[PDB]
Amino acid sequence: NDTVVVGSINFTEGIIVANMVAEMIEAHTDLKVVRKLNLGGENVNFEAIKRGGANNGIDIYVEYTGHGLVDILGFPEPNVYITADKQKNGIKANFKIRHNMEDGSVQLADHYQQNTPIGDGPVLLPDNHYLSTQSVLSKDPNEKRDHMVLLEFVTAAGITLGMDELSKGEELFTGVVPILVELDGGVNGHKFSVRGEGEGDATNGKLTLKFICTTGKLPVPWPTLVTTLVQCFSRYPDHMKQHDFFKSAMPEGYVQERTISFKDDGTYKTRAEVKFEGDTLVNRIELKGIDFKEDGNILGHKLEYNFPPPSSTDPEGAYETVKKEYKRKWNIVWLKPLGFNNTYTLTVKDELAKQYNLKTFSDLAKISDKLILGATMFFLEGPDGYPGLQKLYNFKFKHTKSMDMGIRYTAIDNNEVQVIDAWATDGLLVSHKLKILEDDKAFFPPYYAAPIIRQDVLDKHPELKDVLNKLANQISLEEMQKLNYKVDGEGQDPAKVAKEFLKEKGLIL
Ligand SMILES: c1cnc2cc3c(cc2n1)[C@@H]1CNC[C@H]3C1
Repeated sequence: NDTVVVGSINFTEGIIVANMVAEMIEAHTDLKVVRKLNLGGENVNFEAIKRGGANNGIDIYVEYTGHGLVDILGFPEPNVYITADKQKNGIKANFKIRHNMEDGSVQLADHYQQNTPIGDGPVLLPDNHYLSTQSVLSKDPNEKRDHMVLLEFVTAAGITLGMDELSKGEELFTGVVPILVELDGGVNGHKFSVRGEGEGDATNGKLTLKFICTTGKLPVPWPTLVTTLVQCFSRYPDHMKQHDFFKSAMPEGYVQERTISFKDDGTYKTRAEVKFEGDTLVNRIELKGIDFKEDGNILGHKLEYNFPPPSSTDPEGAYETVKKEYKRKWNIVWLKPLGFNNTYTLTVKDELAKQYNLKTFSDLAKISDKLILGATMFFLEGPDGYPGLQKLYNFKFKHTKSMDMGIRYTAIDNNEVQVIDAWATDGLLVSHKLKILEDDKAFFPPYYAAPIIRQDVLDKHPELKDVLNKLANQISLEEMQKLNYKVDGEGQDPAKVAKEFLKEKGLIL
C-alpha cells in the first residue's frame, strides 16, 4: 500500500514534469512511487485519475488550466460565438450547454441561433466575437409557486483595441431597464406558460429576473429554459461598441429563433420577439419541444438546479475555476502552479512575417489561403486548438497535416509548411528564427501547469500536499525552455535533467 501511481501523457514536457514529481515524492517522503506513461487517447489522464491507482489508473499527474477547462467545462463550447449573416441582415450564433446531473453525468444541449431585426432600419452587423455568460440560479424561500430566481452577467469579448481607434438604440440601455418575459411552450404535449419579471443593467451586463410557471408545475427542468428566457443587456466594451447587433435593433426589436438539440433526447424549437413596449423590454417566446423521452433526463427531471460556472480567460480566475470544479465534481485536488504558461501559438518564419507584415492571428488569417498549417495531433483534434480557433478567427488554410512533435520545426525550416503550432516551452522557437503571433481575439485560455492529485490518496498519506508544493512557482518558462531543449535538442534522457534541476534549486538534495 506504500506505493503510489504518477501518470503522464507522451510528450517531452509531461514526461519531464512527471519524473520531477516522482523525484520529489521519493526525496521528501519515504513513499514508493510508480511512473505510468499512458499514450494517445482523448483526455486520457482525466479518465485514468477517475479510476485511480487501484483500477490500473493514475493518482497524480500534471495538467494545464486550459486543458482542465476543456475537461470539466468543455472550454470553447459554453462561449456564445456570434458571426454575421448578411443574407437575413442579422446574426447567427452557436454554443453548447452542459447541464449537470445527479450522478456526475452531463446532459448536452446544442444551441444554433438566428437573429433578424424586426424593423427595416440600419443595424450593426458585427465581426466574429463571443458572449461570455455567468448564470446563477436560486430560489425564493417564500414563493410557493414553481419558480426560478435568475441572476446573469454577460460580457462581450473576442475583439482587440489596437491603440489606433476611438449607436441610436444603445441610448435606451444607459440606465436600468425593466424586463418582462412571457414564454408559451409545449413539450411532448405538455402545455405550459412561464412569466418572468425583472430588470437589466447593460452598462454592467447584469440581469436580475424572477420566473414563475403560471400553469402549475413546470414539465421540464428550469436550467433547460435559461438560454431560451435578452442578449441586448450584454455589456459590450467601448472598443467593440460598434459590434452590438442587439441594441442597434432597438426599439423595434429583433426575432431570435433557436434550435436546441438535447443529446440522445428531444429538441426545443423556439421563436421569440425581443422588443420595447412602453419603457419595458419584453421577450415573447413560443417554444415547441418534440421527440423527448418520457423517462428521459428532461421529462424525468434528472438535472441539478444549477448552472456550470463560466470558463474564464484570466489566469488566476481560470486556475481557481478549474480547482473548484475538480474538487466539487470528481473530488480531485489541484496543487500550486509551477509558474510557466505553455500555450499554443501559431508561429511562422520571421522572414515570412517580415515579408507580409504579420503581427497577429488576424493578419495571418487574411492570407491563410496561400499557407499550409503543420500542427500536432493535440492541436488538430483538441477543441481548444484549431477547431476552436476557426469558430472565432475564420482561418482558411490550404492544407493541414498532422505531424509528430519535432518534425514540424524541421518542416517549417525547409518551407514544407508555413505556420506551425509551436508550444511556448519548446526551446526551438529562438533557434529556428521563428516568430510567435499575437492572439489578438484572446481565444486561447491560460495553460499554466500544475500537479493534480486524488483526494483519497491525499488522505491516505497527508504529507503529499506540502511535498508537492515545493515546486510551486519554481520553474519559469525560460527555465523550462532550457530543460525542454536539453531533451529535444540534445539526446539527454528526461529524468537526468529533472534530477539536475532539483539539485540546483536545493529540493532533491
Ligand atoms: C490534450 C490533453 N492534454 C494536453 C496537454 C498539452 C497539449 C495538448 C493536450 N491535449 C500542449 C498545449 N498546452 C499544454 C500541453 C501541450
